[PDB]
Amino acid sequence: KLIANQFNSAIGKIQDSLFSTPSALGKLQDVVNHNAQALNTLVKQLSSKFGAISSVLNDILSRLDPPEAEVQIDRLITGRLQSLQTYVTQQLIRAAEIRASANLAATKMSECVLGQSKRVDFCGKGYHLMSFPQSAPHGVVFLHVTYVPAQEKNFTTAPAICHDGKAHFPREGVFVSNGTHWFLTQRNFYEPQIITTDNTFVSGNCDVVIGIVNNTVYDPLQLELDSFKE
Amino acid sequence: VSMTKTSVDCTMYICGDSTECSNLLLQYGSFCTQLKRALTGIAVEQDKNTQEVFAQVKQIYKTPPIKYFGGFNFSQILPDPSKPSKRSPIEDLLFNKVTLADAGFIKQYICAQKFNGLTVLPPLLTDEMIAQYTSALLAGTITSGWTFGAGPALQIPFPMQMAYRFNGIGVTQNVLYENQKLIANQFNSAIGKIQDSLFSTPSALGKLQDVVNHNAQALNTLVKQLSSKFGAISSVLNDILSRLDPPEAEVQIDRLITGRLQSLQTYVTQQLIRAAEIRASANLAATKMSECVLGQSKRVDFCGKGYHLMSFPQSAPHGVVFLH
Amino acid sequence: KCVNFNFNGLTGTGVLTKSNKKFLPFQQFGRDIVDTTDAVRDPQTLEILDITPCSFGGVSVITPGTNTSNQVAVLYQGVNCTEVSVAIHADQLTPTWRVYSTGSNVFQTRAGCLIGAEYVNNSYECDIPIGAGICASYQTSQSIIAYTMSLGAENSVAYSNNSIAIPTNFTISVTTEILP
Ligand SMILES: *[C@@H]1O[C@H](CO)[C@@H](O[C@@H]2O[C@H](CO)[C@@H](O[C@@H]3O[C@H](CO)[C@@H](O)[C@H](O)[C@@H]3O)[C@H](O)[C@H]2NC(C)=O)[C@H](O)[C@H]1NC(C)=O
Ligand SMILES: *[C@@H]1O[C@H](CO)[C@@H](O[C@@H]2O[C@H](CO)[C@@H](O[C@@H]3O[C@H](CO)[C@@H](O)[C@H](O)[C@@H]3O)[C@H](O)[C@H]2NC(C)=O)[C@H](O)[C@H]1NC(C)=O
Ligand SMILES: *[C@@H]1O[C@H](CO)[C@@H](O[C@@H]2O[C@H](CO)[C@@H](O[C@@H]3O[C@H](CO)[C@@H](O)[C@H](O)[C@@H]3O)[C@H](O)[C@H]2NC(C)=O)[C@H](O)[C@H]1NC(C)=O
Ligand SMILES: *[C@@H]1O[C@H](CO)[C@@H](O[C@@H]2O[C@H](CO)[C@@H](O[C@@H]3O[C@H](CO)[C@@H](O)[C@H](O)[C@@H]3O)[C@H](O)[C@H]2NC(C)=O)[C@H](O)[C@H]1NC(C)=O
Ligand SMILES: *[C@@H]1O[C@H](CO)[C@@H](O[C@@H]2O[C@H](CO)[C@@H](O)[C@H](O)[C@H]2NC(C)=O)[C@H](O)[C@H]1NC(C)=O
Ligand SMILES: *[C@@H]1O[C@H](CO)[C@@H](O)[C@H](O)[C@H]1NC(C)=O
Ligand SMILES: *[C@@H]1O[C@H](CO)[C@@H](O)[C@H](O)[C@H]1NC(C)=O
Ligand SMILES: *[C@@H]1O[C@H](CO)[C@@H](O)[C@H](O)[C@H]1NC(C)=O
Ligand SMILES: *[C@@H]1O[C@H](CO)[C@@H](O)[C@H](O)[C@H]1NC(C)=O
Repeated sequence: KLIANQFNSAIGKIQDSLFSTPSALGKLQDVVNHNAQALNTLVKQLSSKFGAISSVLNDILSRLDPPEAEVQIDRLITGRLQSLQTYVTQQLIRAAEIRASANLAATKMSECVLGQSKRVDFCGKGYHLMSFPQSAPHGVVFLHVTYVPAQEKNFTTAPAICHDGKAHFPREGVFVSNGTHWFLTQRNFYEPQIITTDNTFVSGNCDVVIGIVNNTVYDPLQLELDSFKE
Repeated sequence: VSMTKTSVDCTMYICGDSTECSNLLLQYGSFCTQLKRALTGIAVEQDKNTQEVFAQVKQIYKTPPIKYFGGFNFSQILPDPSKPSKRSPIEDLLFNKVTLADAGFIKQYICAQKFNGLTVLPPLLTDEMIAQYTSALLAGTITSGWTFGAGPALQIPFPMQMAYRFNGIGVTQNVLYENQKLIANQFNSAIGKIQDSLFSTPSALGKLQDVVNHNAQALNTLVKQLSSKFGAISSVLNDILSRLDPPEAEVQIDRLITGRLQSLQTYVTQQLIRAAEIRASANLAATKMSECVLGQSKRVDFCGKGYHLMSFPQSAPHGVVFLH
Repeated sequence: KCVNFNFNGLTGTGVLTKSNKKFLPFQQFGRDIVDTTDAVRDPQTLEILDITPCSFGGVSVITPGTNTSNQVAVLYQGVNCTEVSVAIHADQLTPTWRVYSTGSNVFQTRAGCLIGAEYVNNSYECDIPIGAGICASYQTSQSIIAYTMSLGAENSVAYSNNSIAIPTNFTISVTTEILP
């Protein structure tokens, strides 16, 4: 119930964050603005003279004899052709940038939406749980749902527990102490458990391991047998 | 990670201290404005790239005053407090090895340093700030493993961090604990070997020297182009105005304007292409920083040959060096 | 001084200084690696003079935004504030507009000379970037200030040989990534 409530709260906050902030979608608005600016610049270049007496071809043809009119027109042709060639080159560079972004978006969709990525900070901040796509003009928006640890407490730890001269290591977890008793807990969420022969494995004697501490590992089978046989 | 930032004033380059040439240049429209926007966009992109690669940590982490990490010696990785700028020995070596640029920043001040209207801009982050980000990343990794990357930093003894990294690759914890001294000795030896390899190999940093050399070549070529006539009687505008009456000066000046404008468009085009290549490299560096410094990557050969355990970033001029 | 010179038939604008170049009796003029004239022999007295171009650079305007305040700061990129101050007193700068340039509002940055902003020692997160670690912002009577930007808050880790921090709770977070 807590997780469902936190998820719903986070989604509502996302909607409010996008609505409230005018710059939230700047990445896509910049693409739109650059394409509009490129076309407006390309059109405005037609007004320039490029050294000609006039930017209007009909004025050149009406004012000069064919020879000079052809020279002035060729000059305007050079100017307009250079402007278009520049436009196309800039569009090729922008298209390459967009291609790289689109390839990243497709990778993000495959790794984050169609699976649970292990990659750090690839699918948002925190430990990745899941993601959801949303469409947008000229692009895609990903909502990355992650697990973020909170409210940590520090405990005393040890690499191993020594019982009858044997070194016990966690199978899946870390040994922690609250100051009086040693427990095994999972690393990403405090949940103390009794240290038993099912939770740990044994390798070697209690000498080589640096920082090994003395404690009792509770074997369940022996405890039952001492009741069974009496 | 980043490229030298430049800003070129179109009018001074093409028509320096020439009113008549500037008036003629005005007849070509927005071209000067488009080049100014292109170079500004490149400069902003280079600062974005540096921030994305290095400014990945919200807080500045510090190591404890007692630098005992289970026998693992990080003295060659962590900041050396006795030197100005607080760089680590390896970062200091990298700085001494590849800083062959003509300063690379304004510094409140080619023999002429391309003062033909070409201005090099300083990075937004100083070398000290980049070193500080690297130090924060190192302190976080050393003292908290990957918990630092995902959320708040959680302290863990270093040999237990190694034990969990061993479980990550697929080796049990007892292998590390039984061989902890051997592992620490091999780590310290490898770090010493890296310092010796970088010191003794001039070509080790070739990627960054090549980036610097390409930007120096582009600026040298752009300045060199001013000496060409492009069909004009003289490459110097003052000689054209002092020698010819306006009606002929306009022709000779127009020829020079065409040549210089073509030179600037060629320069800007190559800088845009190089900017795209550098942005791709910076994106890869940021990805590696997230995947391998803030976590333990499982991608084969992504961060070194062998089974990945961890990585440590080091700052370098215009780039990042990872020790995997 | 920055002057317009004409030595025989070579004209230009620049600063003439006493040279330290070992000209032979043969050479009359000097050029650098990019074929720009940088030294001349004075037709009279045969003094060798070096030519330094007159200082120039870009101009940046730092604006809090006109919906907040109309005060702006001006960065003179590429030059030492001593030369800008001298040019102001001599009325030599190409732009004809001026900034108040009162005491304490002229600050030397690596990027250039910043006029119209008060530098403070307290560090803040970067707002309007200037360069080389220096950013500007509009803060309190509000005025434009300059500062060395903060990178983040400090957080020492309580590292020890046998201390581990274990989360006891968690947050489910949703973040937004926007890609073209
Ligand atoms: C460290 O953790 C252990 C176990 O979680 C703590 O010991 C436990 O403390 C609780 C305190 O409420 C004990 O509960 C009490 O047990 C007695 C009978 O033993 C009962 O009469 C009381 O009404 C209450 O239920 C619990 O038994 C005890 N368990 C053991 C094995 O000692 C310990 O106090 C913790 N220490 C610190 C410093 O946090
Ligand atoms: C961590 O590693 C560094 C080196 O990577 C250790 O510092 C090094 O300590 C040795 C100790 O002998 C220094 O040796 C010196 O050699 C010169 C002759 O070459 C001699 O004149 C000196 O009296 C000294 O014997 C070595 O220079 C020094 N290196 C550096 C860069 O400081 C450091 O002690 C190691 N930390 C631990 C805790 O072991
Ligand atoms: C696994 O490989 C490591 C090396 O990668 C072995 O450790 C190495 O063991 C040799 C001895 O077999 C050591 O050589 C000795 O070094 C001492 C140094 O004082 C020297 O006095 C001796 O004469 C001899 O040269 C070597 O230093 C040591 N290397 C390290 C880094 O500790 C290890 O024994 C191998 N284990 C197995 C089970 O094969
Ligand atoms: C772990 O953290 C979560 C929060 O992220 C804790 O749940 C939160 O507990 C507080 C009470 O300590 C709740 O505040 C209360 O909300 C009710 C709503 O009607 C209000 O009437 C109360 O006056 C008070 O404000 C909070 O709502 C609740 N959050 C959620 C999402 O349920 C949780 O208890 C923590 N668990 C541990 C073991 O620390
Ligand atoms: C764990 O218990 C063992 C005993 O089972 C301790 O070993 C003894 O250590 C003392 C010194 O501390 C020696 O004088 C004894 O001779 C040792 N006896 C044996 C049988 O080894 C061991 O020191 C304990 N460890 C800790 C950390 O308390
Ligand atoms: C960690 O250790 C003890 C509590 O066990 C305390 O002195 C210290 O302040 C704790 N620090 C943090 C950050 O929990
Ligand atoms: C800037 O001018 C001051 C004026 O005294 C001088 O001391 C300083 O060295 C100059 N810096 C540079 C880089 O020219
Ligand atoms: C003549 O030439 C010499 C050397 O060039 C110079 O010192 C002297 O002043 C000149 N006399 C004039 C210009 O009357
Ligand atoms: C960790 O153990 C070493 C053993 O030499 C000791 O010097 C160091 O002080 C210990 N760390 C702490 C925080 O006590």
